[PDB]
Amino acid sequence: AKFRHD
Amino acid sequence: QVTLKESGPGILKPSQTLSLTCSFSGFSLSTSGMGVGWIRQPSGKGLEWLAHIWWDDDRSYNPSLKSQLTISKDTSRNQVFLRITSVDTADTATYYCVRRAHTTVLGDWFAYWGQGTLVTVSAAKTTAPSVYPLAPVCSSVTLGCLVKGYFPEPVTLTWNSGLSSGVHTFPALLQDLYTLSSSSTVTSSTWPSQSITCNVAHPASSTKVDKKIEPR
Amino acid sequence: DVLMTQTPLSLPVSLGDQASISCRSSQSIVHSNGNTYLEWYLQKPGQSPKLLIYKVSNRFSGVPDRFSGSGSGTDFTLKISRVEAEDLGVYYCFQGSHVPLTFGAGTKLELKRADAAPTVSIFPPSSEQLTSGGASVVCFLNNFYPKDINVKWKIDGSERQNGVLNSWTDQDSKDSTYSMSSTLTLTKDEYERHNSYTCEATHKTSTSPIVKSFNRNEC
Repeated sequence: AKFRHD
Repeated sequence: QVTLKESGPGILKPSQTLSLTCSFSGFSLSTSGMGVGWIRQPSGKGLEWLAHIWWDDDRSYNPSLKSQLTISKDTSRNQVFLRITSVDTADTATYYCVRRAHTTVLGDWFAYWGQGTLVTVSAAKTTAPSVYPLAPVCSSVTLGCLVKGYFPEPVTLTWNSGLSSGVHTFPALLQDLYTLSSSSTVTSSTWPSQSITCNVAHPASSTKVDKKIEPR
Repeated sequence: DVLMTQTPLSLPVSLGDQASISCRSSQSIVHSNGNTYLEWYLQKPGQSPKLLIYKVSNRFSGVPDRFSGSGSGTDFTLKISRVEAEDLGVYYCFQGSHVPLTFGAGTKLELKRADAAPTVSIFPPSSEQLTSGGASVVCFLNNFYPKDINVKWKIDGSERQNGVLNSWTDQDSKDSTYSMSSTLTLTKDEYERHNSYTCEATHKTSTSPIVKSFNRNEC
């Protein structure tokens, strides 16, 4: 998974 | 002004559960886009990221530790919590509380770090140091002190010589107990004629020793 | 995990000198949204890490223009045009696109000075220690530059690996040198089974090792 960024 | 304060138990035994609290201010975790998380750093080692929790209770964990880790929040109280189950001596570290947002405006980066909280994981009991004077083997002379098998930290070691001395006291290291050494280098005229004493204090064991270095 | 490899891990420099640190990642650190969350932190002793650079090339608040970042994909660099006293510390690159978030191992930006040979001192077990059944031999290796040193323990001529513990100081604030302590711990019975004890060090300052030793029988 990847980290949360808008 | 944004602040973040970590709190923990300080010393903990192997196999028991670590519970960490971050208390922050100058921002709210109910602000959408906002998140708080945890990073640890073993003494003299690199940084390792642990977990992050978002305003909306989405989280990320370090997958290598996921069976041990649980992150949670109390937005009303300005607090975030981390639980690490069945810890071991490798979980000994400084634990940092950090803010990170997932929008540009709110700061998507690790700008704000707490001062960190030291957690030591050890089965050791309070043990007084064995203090050993190190005398030269049979224009300036080097003397030494070995401080062996004590817990917990710290020990303070100071030298009592008799005008121009250079002291090297080395960071402690583990042997479930700590050992430290220190050297003093004085002029030749200083020793043996006049006394030179290694002074060691280990407050936790009520220890305060003044060890004279006796010539060979 | 995305491995973050920094080169070098120890960078000596003079004040006024240029510096640069490489960071190469295992995979591309381009996020699904098209941005690259590569950040650079500076950590000083006692203190927590401070943000220097975000999104590859952007200076954070309070970061002077002597600092810059560049790179793309899997290859990154931080530069300092002229190093100043405040710049000395541990630099980490960091990726924040993939889970888990990973820092490189850290790069010590340290000071340069003239070479300095170690002062070596060997200490036999104390009367105190022997009385209680233990036998440690200690070697202090003091005020050397550069920090790279090869220490070997020799008992009756031959090398000894087990029961050795080492401690190193940080670069000295006064003279910019490094110091090391080495302790070889044996049981008292093992200690009295052997006579010749040697602490041997090789350092770039000579081609022959500095040898310090004592004979148990002569104490």
